[PDB]
Amino acid sequence: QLPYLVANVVEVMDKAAVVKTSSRQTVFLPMVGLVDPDKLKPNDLVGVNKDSYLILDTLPSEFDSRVKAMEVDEKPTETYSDVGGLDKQIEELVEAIVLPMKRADKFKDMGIRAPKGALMYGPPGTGKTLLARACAAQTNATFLKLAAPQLVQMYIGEGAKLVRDAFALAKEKAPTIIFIDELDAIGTKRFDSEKSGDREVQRTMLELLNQLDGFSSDDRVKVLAATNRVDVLDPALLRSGRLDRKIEFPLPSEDSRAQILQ
Amino acid sequence: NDKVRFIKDELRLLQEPGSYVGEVIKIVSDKKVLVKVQPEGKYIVDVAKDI
Amino acid sequence: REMFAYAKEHEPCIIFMDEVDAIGGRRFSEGTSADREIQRTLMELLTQMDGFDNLGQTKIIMATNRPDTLDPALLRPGRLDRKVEIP
Amino acid sequence: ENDLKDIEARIKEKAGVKESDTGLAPSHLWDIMGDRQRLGEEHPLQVARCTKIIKKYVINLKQIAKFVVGLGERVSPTDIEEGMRVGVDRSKYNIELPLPPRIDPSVTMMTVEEKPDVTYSDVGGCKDQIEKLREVVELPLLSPERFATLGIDPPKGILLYGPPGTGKTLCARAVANRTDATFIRVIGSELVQKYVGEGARMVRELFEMARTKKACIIFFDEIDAVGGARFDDGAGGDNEVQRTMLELITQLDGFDPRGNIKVMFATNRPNTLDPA
Amino acid sequence: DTKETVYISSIALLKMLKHGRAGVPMEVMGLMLGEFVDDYTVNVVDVFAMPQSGTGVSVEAVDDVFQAKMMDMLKQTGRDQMVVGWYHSHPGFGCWLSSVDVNTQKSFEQLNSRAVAVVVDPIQSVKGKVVIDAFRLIDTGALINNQTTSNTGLLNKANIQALIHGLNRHYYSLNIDYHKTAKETKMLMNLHKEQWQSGLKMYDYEEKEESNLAATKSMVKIAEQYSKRIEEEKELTEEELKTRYVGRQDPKKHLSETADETLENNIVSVLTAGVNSVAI
Amino acid sequence: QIFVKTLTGKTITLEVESSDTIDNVKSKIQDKEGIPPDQQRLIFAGKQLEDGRTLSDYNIQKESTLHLVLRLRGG
Amino acid sequence: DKTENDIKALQSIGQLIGEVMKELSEEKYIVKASSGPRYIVGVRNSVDRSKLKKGVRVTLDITTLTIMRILPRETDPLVYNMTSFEQ
Amino acid sequence: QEEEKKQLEEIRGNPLSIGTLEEIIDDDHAIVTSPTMPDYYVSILSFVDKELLEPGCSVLLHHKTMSIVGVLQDDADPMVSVMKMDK
Ligand SMILES: Nc1ncnc2c1ncn2[C@@H]1O[C@H](COP(=O)(O)OP(=O)(O)OP(=O)(O)O)[C@@H](O)[C@H]1O
Ligand SMILES: Nc1ncnc2c1ncn2[C@@H]1O[C@H](COP(=O)(O)OP(=O)(O)OP(=O)(O)O)[C@@H](O)[C@H]1O
Repeated sequence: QLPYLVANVVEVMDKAAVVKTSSRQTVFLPMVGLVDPDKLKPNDLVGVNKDSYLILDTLPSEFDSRVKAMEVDEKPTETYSDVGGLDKQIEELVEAIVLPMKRADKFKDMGIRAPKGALMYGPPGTGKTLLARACAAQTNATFLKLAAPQLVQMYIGEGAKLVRDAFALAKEKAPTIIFIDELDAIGTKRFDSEKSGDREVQRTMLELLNQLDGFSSDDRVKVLAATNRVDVLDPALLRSGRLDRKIEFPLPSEDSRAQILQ
Repeated sequence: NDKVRFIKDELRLLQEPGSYVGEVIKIVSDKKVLVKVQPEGKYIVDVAKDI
Repeated sequence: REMFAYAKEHEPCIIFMDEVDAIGGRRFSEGTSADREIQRTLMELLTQMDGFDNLGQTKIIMATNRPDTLDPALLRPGRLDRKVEIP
Repeated sequence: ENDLKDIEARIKEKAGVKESDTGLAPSHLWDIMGDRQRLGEEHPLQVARCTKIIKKYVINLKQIAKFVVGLGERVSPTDIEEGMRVGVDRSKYNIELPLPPRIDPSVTMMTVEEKPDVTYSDVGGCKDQIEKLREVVELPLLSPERFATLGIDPPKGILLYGPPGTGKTLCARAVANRTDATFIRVIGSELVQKYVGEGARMVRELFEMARTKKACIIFFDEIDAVGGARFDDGAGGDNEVQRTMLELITQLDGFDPRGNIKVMFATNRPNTLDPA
Repeated sequence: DTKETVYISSIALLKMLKHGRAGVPMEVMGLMLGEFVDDYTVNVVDVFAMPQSGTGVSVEAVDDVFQAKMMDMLKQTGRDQMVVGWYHSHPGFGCWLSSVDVNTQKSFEQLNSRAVAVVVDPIQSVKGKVVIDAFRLIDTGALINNQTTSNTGLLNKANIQALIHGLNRHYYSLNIDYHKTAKETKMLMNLHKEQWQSGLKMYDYEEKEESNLAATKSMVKIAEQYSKRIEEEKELTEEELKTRYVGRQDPKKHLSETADETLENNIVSVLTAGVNSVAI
Repeated sequence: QIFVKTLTGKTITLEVESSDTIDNVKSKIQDKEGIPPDQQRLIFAGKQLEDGRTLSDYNIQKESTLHLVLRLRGG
Repeated sequence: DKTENDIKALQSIGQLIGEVMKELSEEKYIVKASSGPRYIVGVRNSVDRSKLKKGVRVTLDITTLTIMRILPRETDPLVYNMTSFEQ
Repeated sequence: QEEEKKQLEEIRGNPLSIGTLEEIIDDDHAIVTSPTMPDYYVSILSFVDKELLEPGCSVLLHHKTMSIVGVLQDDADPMVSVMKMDK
């Protein structure tokens, strides 16, 4: 029948079946040879009955409206001539982004350990969010956005599913770019506790990491981020491989002051 | 006989249902009060013959 | 415990396990019954390693950066007896 | 003397009790249409909102419980789309009815509708500072033909700071009188609820309704509560309120959800609040 | 229109439970066979099952022929007779009917004006208090137009919408009985007949003495506190000779309950031996 | 005319001919037994009478035998 | 044979998962489900009461709550993996 | 006392649950939120002073089915009702 629900697999004994349904109701389950069990893998969601939890029909990964929304037009209209100073930082940046999007052979012939993303630290007002309004324009690719607190939500499985969607959505629709504006929220440190509110926050971060270390430098995503702070956030993000290349956006020198006003 | 009465009375009503607990907020006009079940929300009620 | 039983019947064998400073959590920072995971997860560690008898077919290694942050409620006296810095 | 209380409460055991809730005198005979309206084709529904319409009709309940369902007489293909609030049976979960997006009460408890009385002629003769104030607020809404043609994009945000007793809130209740557009009286007490990531939800909806409307402006007050500084402590019990304000600053300056909405603040501690 | 016994054949019932329980949690529905009588004994004979899509709360009959292809397959043996009613099941929820039940029941009655529904609730149906019940709808048309005869017997005090709704539209709720005969009760009780070996099996002793000089150990401690419990017992009231001593393990009984017992199971152990001795 | 039986074993007989529309036939039991045909299921020898292939392609002779069936739903 | 296989499975409805605290008798054990409570249960004939001890993972029905089957080796190869050539 | 009070308890059950409402529609169609249950789409019985109620209010819900039946004056909080003077 039609009224049925969704679940997520975790294992296969030995045919066999196990699930973690959405209602927080695990089931061990004798073998369903209904669907070909070799036609699926763990975390591959499936339909399932309401009373006799058994696999009934697979189904796709349908993303949430609060994520598709973050797909973007090219409403940004800000050329690199609209920005002053920072000929370096933009020069350093684009040697991580479009060339791996287009001209990665100079890496791939060498096959060097490639970079995955970026970071733009420094104080308020050096042109952080602006520059991402620019790079989304000039490049002929898509682009994405999410403030960090747009992730955190009340319910105890509201966030992690959100983030596994985006990166998965970005492996789809590829090649893509990610923007995380105020990473200072989630990325602080380990706030050790057993309370609800202390866990559901960080457990998002634990997904973000596994998402970064899940793909490779072959599929053509390229993430970045931003912050007003670096003496506050967790170095696990800064570990070699995840977010390695950095940018110390300074204050502007006095020559740069002449450009900005003009 | 009064022995077998008890155990046959007692056993009759361990089959009986549970019984909740709660606290009073105020009293509505008559034969009507309100309660909050101390973990959960509100439930207007009626009362019995005695009280 | 499964990580040891599996390790037992495949004797001899070595263990390695990093980020070991995570078992502490609260480390009974308040003694509330909400961190039972952060407490017991140290317990089952200790009770099991005491069960080896130290015969010579199973040994264990651990590591971190902050041994001054370690939990010497155990793992100091006779369990992780030999401490070894590195240059 | 100790007999009075025996007699006094003896009255309490004489009258009884009395209470009401609601009712009506003239249309006293309501109760012929009720029962016929009750069991008919006016069952209740149990709301949700869709996520996908596969060529069936996945849903997600408020509480985390996701189904995949079909219809009765409601139109399947056409009227519905993604997103909206809906109607679902209580027994076997078919779709029957749409309904619009959510509009939280609180923000509509937060809009002002009746206009106060003061004016800039009732203020205490701080004649200059008002001129820096209104030049932000109303002239870019009444006489933009000056700011634009000469070539200046006006500002869209003020802040007020002075010692107390000085009339920071006065001049702000005033301008609502001379608004020529809406106004908001944000109650800072509703942004600090004790469920994580919630207050921030109230922030962004506060603006989704704004830019829906045309030319809204906003009056915070005592943002020293919310716009406090930041720090790192493994206790950090102000951890949560930091996550709220970030719903604000990311929303004020990034990727322009803003059109013409202005902002207004107030303080007695303008040093502590975060530079951002 | 009262005093209507509903006899049931014991071959019918236990088939109603088994298929009525094997499908648990999802509910289940089948049919009854029997025969009306003048007014009173609407008996029942035998039942069976229509195929069906069962849920925890709802079900229908998928196929519309397996009940028709089988009666015509039965009369070759003629082990039963025609149809008289239909049952269904509410697995843990109580015994009553619903707006779906009446819509289908309302067909049977106008089809045949004494047909019957039956309701069962196997989960709470323990080895004692079964809760089965049956029902015949009314004519509320005949109600607004607006019966006992010198006996009524039994009424319910539970199942709310079988107790406040159970009359205004549900049914003239109606008792049941059982046709337990001698010809079958003989073949019925043939389970508990233990065995002809099952009364001279002098089982092992290595628990016996381990119970004997274990039991006396458990006698004294209750005795010598009953030795305490007779100190004077005339203290401060006649009720104070009673209510200062709650019944928290009243001692004198507790020894007698084992005094007789250890006597009663040992006297068999000794007697059984000497009888077994003369097996040879 | 025609015969019709039941699951109870009762018989009803109708006055019809080879020109019969199932939407009209289904109304006939409603004429007599008072059944909405949604609760109906007619049979001819294992072949459920589909409402489309009207009886002209079913060899419904005179004095033929049918079987009526009621739908079953509960909850 | 396929279309006849699947129906042979659909009747075999699902189960529920738990874990043990301790043991009391072959007629009564204790469990701890994966959704909170700490039921008391019995046990079926087939499974060896020997293997049932503390720590084990367990499966049982939904209504009667009687334990039948066990699944060990809570595999998670992302967690650990052997190095046999290290021998 | 003969007709009014004889009818209300006929349709108002003995338990009348309590909740709130996030939004309303004319013609006896409305909404509820509440802790124990999820939201609902609900009708009205038209003797509540229908042009009274507002968002954030509190309500009197029939139990078997949900239905907005009446509304209370304040139901503000207990402790505020303590601090007042009676003596
Ligand atoms: N180097 C620059 N070139 C051009 N404009 C600049 C530059 N630096 C600052 N600006 C101006 O400042 C604004 C952009 O500031 P920016 O995006 O750096 O804020 P931010 O540091 O991102 O704030 P936060 O870090 O809190 O998000 C723009 O309005 C822009 O006109
Ligand atoms: N310039 C003024 N002319 C006339 N009255 C004034 C003036 N300034 C302050 N007041 C008086 O003070 C009150 C408001 O003072 P003000 O707006 O400074 O409060 P506030 O600074 O918002 O208080 P807080 O600092 O606690 O937020 C008014 O009710 C008014 O009576």
